[PDB]
Amino acid sequence: DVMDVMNRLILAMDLMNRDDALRVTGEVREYIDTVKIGYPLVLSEGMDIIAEFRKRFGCRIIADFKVADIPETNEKICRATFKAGADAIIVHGFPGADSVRACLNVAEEMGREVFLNTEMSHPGAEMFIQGAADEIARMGVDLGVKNYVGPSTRPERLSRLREIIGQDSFLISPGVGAQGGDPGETLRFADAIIVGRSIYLADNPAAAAAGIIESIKDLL
Amino acid sequence: VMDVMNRLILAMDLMNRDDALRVTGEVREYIDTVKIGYPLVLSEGMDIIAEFRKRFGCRIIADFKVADIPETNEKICRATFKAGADAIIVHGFPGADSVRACLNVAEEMGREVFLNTEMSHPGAEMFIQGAADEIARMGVDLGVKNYVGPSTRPERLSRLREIIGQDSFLISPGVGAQGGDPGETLRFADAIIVGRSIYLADNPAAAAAGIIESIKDLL
Ligand SMILES: O=c1cnn([C@@H]2O[C@H](COP(=O)(O)O)[C@@H](O)[C@H]2O)c(=O)[nH]1
Ligand SMILES: O=c1cnn([C@@H]2O[C@H](COP(=O)(O)O)[C@@H](O)[C@H]2O)c(=O)[nH]1
Repeated sequence: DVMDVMNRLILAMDLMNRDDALRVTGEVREYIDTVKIGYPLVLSEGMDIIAEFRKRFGCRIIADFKVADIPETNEKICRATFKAGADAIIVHGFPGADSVRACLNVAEEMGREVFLNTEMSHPGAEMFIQGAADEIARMGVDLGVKNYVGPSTRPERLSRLREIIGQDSFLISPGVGAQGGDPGETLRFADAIIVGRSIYLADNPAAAAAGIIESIKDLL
Repeated sequence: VMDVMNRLILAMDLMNRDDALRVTGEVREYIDTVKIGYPLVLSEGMDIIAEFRKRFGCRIIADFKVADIPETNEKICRATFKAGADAIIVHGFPGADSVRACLNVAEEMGREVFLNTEMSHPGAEMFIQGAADEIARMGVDLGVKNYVGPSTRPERLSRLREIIGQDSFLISPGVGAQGGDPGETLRFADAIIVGRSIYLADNPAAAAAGIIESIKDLL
């Protein structure tokens, strides 16, 4: 019983202008039904943008807020985020189990999902995150987390994450395209890929999305 | 370093504009520095920063625990400074590139970065504590001048002060509701952050005045 992402492709909509964000999302709407919205767009245009996306596209919204505070603050962040209409929120595991549990509680209260970020995809992740990543994944399993995020840029690490969480858990993966990750290789392990700049900075975002999907058509 | 009145920073985590403004107004004679985080910002919008600047003579620290990849961190910092925040708080666990991205924007934009080195809640023991000394040392190497460390662990706060040196600026949450003591915390931190002990009080002004009275010899 997991999220069903059209074409295994999640748009990372990190444009910071409302008109551009709506236009570009509109251009690729035939290809997706899931949009990841983060702080670049929300802090520039307000949390009301989430409801607007739902009104215009009916798409699922994952709030990529990298939640990383103490439990009582995490609870408030999740509540405000779900009140705005997000279907799911992404939370860091590095701050520990109590901080993750706070998010799980609010998600269960409001009919939403928590995604646990286990290993980030950028070079700096090697310094502290990578050494904790397997343990963070096991912590997710212990807590009953069913949704995870891991790195397209390190398919061996993404594979290990998939091993830890099992085939039943849901796994999404950013770092495809601009950061160097490959769509098809990433989908060997992840249920869905997250793609931002490769699509939203493209001269023709629709063609960019279509091209990515063409490259993975055998993977559905 | 920023000159924090009474060594006391209000953590304004009420989620309703009217309540947040009322409480902040009530304690304005005691503070000139307010920490605004996502509970309030996600409820009322980034224009809440503008509103606080208009209503109060307060510096604004945006406690956004910035914790993304460098390119996204840059965007978050730009949006936050554009809205009028004096400073932003960032995490170090995502690594040096992620911190450097924030520092670069702050330098370009004439604002400040605070690095959170060790959080004050129990879960911090699992992963954060073991990385904290290195995160602090990384901050020093990167040129970070402003830091956050935990009131709830005096021994850890003392070690973090040692690492960053006496010239760095250190603020510390976990005072009051989380169990930290104002006076003991100020042995090491330049200023204490206080939220619920003030903002949930029947009389927030009396609560702030009481905390200040308890540390008067340190002012
Ligand atoms: O470990 C990571 C790496 N990137 N991202 C996010 O995924 C998107 C990647 O976008 P991109 O395709 O433009 O690189 C951005 O929103 C970035 O913050 C994560 O959530 N986790
Ligand atoms: O390690 C920590 C612990 N708490 N906080 C923040 O400081 C405030 C503590 O508020 P309190 O006095 O109500 O506990 C809240 O905004 C919390 O998110 C931090 O930034 N870092």
